[PDB]
Amino acid sequence: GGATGRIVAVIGAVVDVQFDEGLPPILNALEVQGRETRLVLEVAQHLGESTVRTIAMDGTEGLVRGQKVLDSGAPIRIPVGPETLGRIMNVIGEPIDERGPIKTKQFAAIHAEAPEFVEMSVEQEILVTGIKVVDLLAPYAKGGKIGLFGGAGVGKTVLIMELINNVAKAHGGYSVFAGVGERTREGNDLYHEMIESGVINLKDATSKVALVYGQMNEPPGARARVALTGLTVAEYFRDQEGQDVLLFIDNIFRFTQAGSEVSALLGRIPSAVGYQPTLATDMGTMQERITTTKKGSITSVQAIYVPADDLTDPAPATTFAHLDATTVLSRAIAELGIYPAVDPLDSTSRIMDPNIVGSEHYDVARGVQKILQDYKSLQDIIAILGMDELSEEDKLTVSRARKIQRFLSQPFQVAEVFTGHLGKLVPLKETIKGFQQILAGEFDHLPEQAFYMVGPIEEAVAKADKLAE
Amino acid sequence: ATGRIVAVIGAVVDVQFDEGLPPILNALEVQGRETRLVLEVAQHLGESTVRTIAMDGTEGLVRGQKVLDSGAPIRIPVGPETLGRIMNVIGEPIDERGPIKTKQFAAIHAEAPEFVEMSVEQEILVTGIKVVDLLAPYAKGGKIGLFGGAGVGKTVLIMELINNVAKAHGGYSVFAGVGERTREGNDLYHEMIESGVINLKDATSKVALVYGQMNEPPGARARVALTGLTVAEYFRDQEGQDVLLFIDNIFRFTQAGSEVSALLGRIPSAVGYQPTLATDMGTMQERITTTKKGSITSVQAIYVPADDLTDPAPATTFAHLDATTVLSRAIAELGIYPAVDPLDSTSRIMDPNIVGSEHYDVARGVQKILQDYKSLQDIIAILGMDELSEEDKLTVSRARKIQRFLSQPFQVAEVFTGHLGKLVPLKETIKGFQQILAGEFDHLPEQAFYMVGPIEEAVAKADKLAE
Amino acid sequence: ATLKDITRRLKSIKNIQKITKSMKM
Amino acid sequence: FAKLVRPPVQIYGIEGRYATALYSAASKQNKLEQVEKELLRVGQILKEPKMAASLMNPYVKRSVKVKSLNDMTAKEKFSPLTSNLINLLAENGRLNNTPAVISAFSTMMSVHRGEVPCTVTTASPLDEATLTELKTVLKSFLSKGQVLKLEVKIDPSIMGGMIVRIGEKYVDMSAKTKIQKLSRAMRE
Amino acid sequence: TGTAEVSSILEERILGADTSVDLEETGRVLSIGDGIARVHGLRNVQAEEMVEFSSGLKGMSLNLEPDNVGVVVFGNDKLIKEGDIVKRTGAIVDVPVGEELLGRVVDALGNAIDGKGPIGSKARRRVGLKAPGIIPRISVREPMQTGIKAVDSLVPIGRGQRELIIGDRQTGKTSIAIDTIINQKRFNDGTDEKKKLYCIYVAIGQKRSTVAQLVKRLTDADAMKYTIVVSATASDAAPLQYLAPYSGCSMGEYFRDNGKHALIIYDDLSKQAVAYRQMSLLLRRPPGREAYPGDVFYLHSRLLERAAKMNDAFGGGSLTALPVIETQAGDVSAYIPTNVISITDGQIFLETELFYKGIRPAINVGLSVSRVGSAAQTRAMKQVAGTMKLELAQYREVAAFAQFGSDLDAATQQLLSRGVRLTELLKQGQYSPMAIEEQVAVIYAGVRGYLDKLEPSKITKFENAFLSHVISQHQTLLGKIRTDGKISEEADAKLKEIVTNFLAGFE
Amino acid sequence: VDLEETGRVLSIGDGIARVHGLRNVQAEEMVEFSSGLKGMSLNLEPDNVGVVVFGNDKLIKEGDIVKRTGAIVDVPVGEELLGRVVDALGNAIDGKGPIGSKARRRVGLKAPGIIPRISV
Ligand SMILES: Nc1ncnc2c1ncn2[C@@H]1O[C@H](COP(=O)(O)OP(=O)(O)O)[C@@H](O)[C@H]1O
Ligand SMILES: Nc1ncnc2c1ncn2[C@@H]1O[C@H](COP(=O)(O)OP(=O)(O)O)[C@@H](O)[C@H]1O
Ligand SMILES: [Mg+2]
Repeated sequence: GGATGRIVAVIGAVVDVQFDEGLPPILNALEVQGRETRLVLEVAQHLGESTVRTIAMDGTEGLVRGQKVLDSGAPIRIPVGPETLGRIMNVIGEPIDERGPIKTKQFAAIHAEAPEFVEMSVEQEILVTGIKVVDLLAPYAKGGKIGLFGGAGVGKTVLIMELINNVAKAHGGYSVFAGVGERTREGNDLYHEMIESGVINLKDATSKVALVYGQMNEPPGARARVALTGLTVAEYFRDQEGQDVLLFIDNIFRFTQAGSEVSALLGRIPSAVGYQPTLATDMGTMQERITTTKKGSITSVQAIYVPADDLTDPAPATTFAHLDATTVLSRAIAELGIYPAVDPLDSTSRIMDPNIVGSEHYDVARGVQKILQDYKSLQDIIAILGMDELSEEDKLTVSRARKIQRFLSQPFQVAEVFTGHLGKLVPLKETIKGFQQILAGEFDHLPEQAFYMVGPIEEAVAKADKLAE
Repeated sequence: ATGRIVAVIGAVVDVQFDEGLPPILNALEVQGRETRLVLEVAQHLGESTVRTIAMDGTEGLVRGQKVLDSGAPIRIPVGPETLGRIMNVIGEPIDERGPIKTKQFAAIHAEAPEFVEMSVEQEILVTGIKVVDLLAPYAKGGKIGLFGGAGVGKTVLIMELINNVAKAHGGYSVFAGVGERTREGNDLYHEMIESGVINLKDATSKVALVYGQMNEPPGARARVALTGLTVAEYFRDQEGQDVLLFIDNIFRFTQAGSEVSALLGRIPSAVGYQPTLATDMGTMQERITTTKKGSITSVQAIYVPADDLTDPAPATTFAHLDATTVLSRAIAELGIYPAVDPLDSTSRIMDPNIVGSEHYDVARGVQKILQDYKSLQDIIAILGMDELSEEDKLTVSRARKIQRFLSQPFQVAEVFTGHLGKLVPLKETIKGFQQILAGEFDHLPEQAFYMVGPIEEAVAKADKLAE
Repeated sequence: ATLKDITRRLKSIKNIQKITKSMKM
Repeated sequence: FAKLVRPPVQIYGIEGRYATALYSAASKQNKLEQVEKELLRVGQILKEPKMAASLMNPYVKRSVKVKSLNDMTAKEKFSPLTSNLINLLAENGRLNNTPAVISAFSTMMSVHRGEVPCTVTTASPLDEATLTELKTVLKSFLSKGQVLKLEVKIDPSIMGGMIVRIGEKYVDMSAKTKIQKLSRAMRE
Repeated sequence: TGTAEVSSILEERILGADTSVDLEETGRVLSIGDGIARVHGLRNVQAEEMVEFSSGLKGMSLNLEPDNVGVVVFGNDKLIKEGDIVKRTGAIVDVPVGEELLGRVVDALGNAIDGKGPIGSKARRRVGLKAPGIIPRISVREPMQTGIKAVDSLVPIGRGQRELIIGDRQTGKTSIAIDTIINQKRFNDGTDEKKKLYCIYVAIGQKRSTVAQLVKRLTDADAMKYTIVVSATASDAAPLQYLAPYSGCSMGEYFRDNGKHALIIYDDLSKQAVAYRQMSLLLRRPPGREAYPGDVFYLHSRLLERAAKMNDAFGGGSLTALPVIETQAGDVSAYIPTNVISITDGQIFLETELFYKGIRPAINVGLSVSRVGSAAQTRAMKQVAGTMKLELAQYREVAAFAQFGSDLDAATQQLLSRGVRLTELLKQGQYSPMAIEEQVAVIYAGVRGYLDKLEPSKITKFENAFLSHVISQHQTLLGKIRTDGKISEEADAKLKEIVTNFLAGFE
Repeated sequence: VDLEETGRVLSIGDGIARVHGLRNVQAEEMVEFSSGLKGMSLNLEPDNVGVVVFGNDKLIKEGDIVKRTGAIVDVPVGEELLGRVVDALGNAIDGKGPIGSKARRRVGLKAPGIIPRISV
């Protein structure tokens, strides 16, 4: 099986290897020797005289024309078990936390089919994360593809820190982080914060998050397939562990960037805006592998970059097509000053139905969305003449909607250094009561800054008493 | 000759001829099919290889499959035996009433008329509609275009154009539906049958139909205008007649040519179109010009994309256009059927050197008095001086009477509404609008002009209303 | 300019035009 | 596919592809020098002005080209390797490329003999004792079991001389490049 | 530079004449790309023809470029290797159709995916047949009822036509499809063969868990007698998502050739265009605009113009196509929305500011129009919806003047008030389609104007209480409306009486 | 016959006739097709000459014999073209008889230098 071949042409990832004795099928792993490290190749197309066109994951500074590769029968196999929890591995399967090897028994192959239609689960139960704008305007699903979009500087990483904290500590099962082209210091702060919070235990096997981290400066074969490594680890924690597992993939747009870079170099015609033609198919495979099945329950929060706040880029549009409950993280509401600058007027939910969550929660959510959507056209009425001629009731609903929009902001516990405020936790019933109490007309007299950075409605009462007297 | 299919991509199949070879723009009968599979040769690359746009569903074609070569570019059945008949761009009848038993065939992919086969006289083509022949009149050899839609009376105006030109002049017509929807084409066929333009009973019909449907490949849709133009060129060049090519859509013609040139591997042009856009529109839109013998005239329904005028398909279209009569719903909800807007219909022939000083004087008076009525209608709607002057009330009464008078009862609407359809010649439109603008009929109510043909019948309608 | 910028600008001025007709009436 | 027999020098391009196919076939059936001498005879044939004028011209109707080359093969009784080779080059129409595939397969067979294409520039017309001792030390210098085929060229521009390229290895004691090395040394 | 000129087939060609692989029925796999094999051989294959790969796979073959057959793989490309043996099947790909496909979720080659047993099909229809012409079809003669009041009043569907649901992502647009399906339960419960119905939901490139949610919603609304669900999800291959709408449309073509009526809902047909662009750009077909190649309009037209009512000689069968298009931030001027809007016979347009403004379902009209949408109505709904459409046409001009409507005159104030009452009548809860009789009653009440005095937030509560009152007490009046097909002066007088009395006893 | 001064159309496609041989041709030269047509030999390549035609491609087959004229692209010229509709190549298309031109002005010479010019 271990058939040897010859590197004959080298451009980045895109490396042509000539086999004449044993030809590996597509999506495989070739071990290039001659390097002081190992080099791995993801085999793709076979062009002739048998030629695999592989994508090379480490930097190809120094590959000789005519080198010897070894061929194994692996799509790519990684160490996977309960041993790989407190340890950071990268896409080839190897630890980059400098703690020796990973001593496991069984491995796992990175490439598999999305399971079957008959194994798709059907239950939908609400997940409450403690965030206000999540809990009433786009609630999450235990067993659903949660996605949070945003540009650059809108607050996706601080939001994913708050979800990791506030959910991975409120979880008896396991966790899997996947840093897919995330910058190295933010993942380093993640690893040190995980150690100091205790979800990673460096002394024994009492950890419950498994970290797979491919840096943002790796060749595109190592920056596309590292998301699939996170999928494989979290599938094993869902397939035959028998455990509720959650996977945090930050930031699946490096996946599509990596695919567009190799498709520039592989010899495929550029599609629409400049990405690969196989965008929807490749991301359909790697987003339909990650879903809850009848064997186990897996919930996937995905931090998903959009380029310069352009939601009509085809890769965020197809990513919208794959989710269950998205959350837009705009920038304009942070130019206002609300953090994270969350758009719920562009956010979705499969979970938000009057039988699933309730009628009270649904009606206060649609009331908040109705009064914030009306505030836009009413604000454009304001923008020419001012607050003079609207009406009694029109100025009243403008001030009420502005008060709600200031009440959507919530101090994160992980972001007590950006604003200085300590940060609070808000249950679901308190969010329902607070927004129903602002819509009910109780707080028409308090100023807009009394509701700005608060938790419950009692915190808004206390801040109004502090500002007044 | 006998060649062989060697590769197949849809409407792009290429034939390898080993012997005598058809020139560019020619026809090929692919054999072995249950139907005919006609192909159009162009590109000789080698081993006599010709890239033929393939005109139907090319499922079932095998490598090395024998192709008979017929010579001629495309032969269609033309004649007076084609009227009331629906055909498609092969020349094949698709109304299922037997073949088109005619004597003379004719080749589509013909050329333009020569410079000596031209008419240097811009004769005003008179339809017979008052608003058309007074505010945007037609031209023998015109390339005119109507801007309609769904709710407006486009089909009624089309059948009224056919009947008025067949009665007044001696001309028959052809309707090329380019990218014609099969539902809409079937409804237009039943509409012509129940109106009487097409007669399935005897030889008195007035239009020949060429329907190139959307379900056909774009090779078989960029030839629909060419096929209907070939039938109308038979009427031009062997009777010397006053013919009307009604093309229902120039944008689907341009889109079909764009998709042909996209399938043939050509680097596309600007906004998404083909390089050959102006050249293809030149070939067709200059075959529809007048000659010394006949007067083919296109009326063509035109679609502008993104409500844009600077798009290249309307750029070339308006480079060839002459009248651009607008149809709309605003004056249709004012009761006038159909709302041919004149204020947005800028005809090129409206010029006193061409149509005459009396005609142009009356047309300027009508257009100016309706523009002034639109301004004073805005002012009387906001109520600033509330009836501004006696001159304001006078021009409001005059132009309200004129807007009621622009209506005409149509003969195609006679079968279900008792308002009998009148033909109004040019001289009577001139006399009627001149006597309305001259203040002669100021003492009549405005209702006495709604749906009346000439002006003396508006007098008689005012008399019969005074009861 | 870009395309979304001119879309934003046209949205803003269409709204200002409708509101200014409202103030006129 | 079938196991394509590896040629010693990968000549690339179209003509190298035809030549690797022909080499793998002739090494399966083990008649390599026979096919080489037959391709040399073909390359002698197709430089005749009548045959090459008939072949390079289009509108001689490719079937007639295939018939003419099959009749020329059946007249001079080629082996069944180069017969199907000339028929394949005629069917694909790359009879323009047949002296280049003859050159490429001749190169592959000359490496199969073991020759090394040695280049030497003495930069002056050298004598026979120098050439004898140079061929002696160079034949000792190259490898075991391989035979050299050397060529010498001259030019008065490069002073001194004795550049020797043997099998991609390029030893260079030319006086001009010695002054160039001292030139990079002196400018600093 | 040739594609088939490689040293393997050249070497086996000139070392000796093979005549052994037979080169016509079989064929060896040459360069296999990301999803497309370019196989050598298959001299007797035809175009668009389904071959099988020796792994056990299938794959349909297009481009043939004089030495090579462009077979696109119907599956994962991990297990197809260079040199494998292909085999012809002998026919262009068929879809197993029949009345045994009903209530079972299948997959685009016609094979069962929900695991509840195989399909008991008796005949296989050739996929991608030509559409019926002009004379065999006739126009919309039956009213296709969505159950959505906004659609069935303003933009009604006709049994016999195609109506393109268009909007942004998560703006109704599939809820209208599920309401269109669940509405046909009451017409599939009883008699009248020319009323009973077969829905076909062709999901193209969705998530597979949302197809599971769709089929659970249809099962617990008992919507599996009418329905077939054809599913080609995002995990499936590009050509299997390409071939999904033609498979369901062939099933519907079976249903309309045999007398019966059918509709089809192409959910994410833009994703079918995306899959065709993927497979064509990997076939190196020349890209047209936005990288979509030339025949994309020809693709969607050959798909969508198979829907028409048939004349009484050819049964009475009709098809109703409902394609679904996601637009990218209202960009109706893109490639695929302009193509399919030029194809389809109506559009149901959903601009999303109405959705977040709080009028759900999100059909925000004015751009939305049905080109035959007056003759495709019952005469009750024709009368009430005609007057209601004219009232809303007078309303929608003056809404920017209604934000300052307090200090204007009274004629406007009355018109804008009536429009507000009608516009909040048109909203409707999700997954609860109304029958024609009760929506005729409700929109009748709004048109006759027994609502102009009520508060705006009390219109929907009146609507629900009026449905409860009319269903509970006056069954015979809805029987009059659904059996006569119209209001004929006695339903009019009785509705005057009952709406005056219920407005007298509401609060 | 002779590939020096005549040549054969290898592949006339969209607007280009790639003609074989034609060795004595020179760049930008009016070379005439035996379909009665004209063209101008643009880009010379070692295998073929790219002549762009001066009419439709419908009149030109493959292997139609192409013949050099011997001079660069010209147009007939003079005061004998006054009063008259001509084609772009110089043929009178007004139908009232042929032209009486004696001179022959080249279609593509350069503009004058800055010295023979004088200002308006
Ligand atoms: N709850 C919050 N309070 C204050 N600032 C916040 C909050 N959430 C996010 N931010 C801001 O977001 C920024 C971090 O952005 P980051 O999430 O790294 O970018 P991206 O969203 O592209 O990942 C910081 O400047 C921080 O001030
Ligand atoms: N009352 C309602 N009426 C109409 N649509 C609704 C209603 N409530 C929710 N919806 C939305 O309809 C959507 C149907 O899905 P769809 O828009 O096709 O998803 P996608 O975003 O992939 O297009 C759901 O996402 C849901 O949010
Ligand atoms: Mg959807």
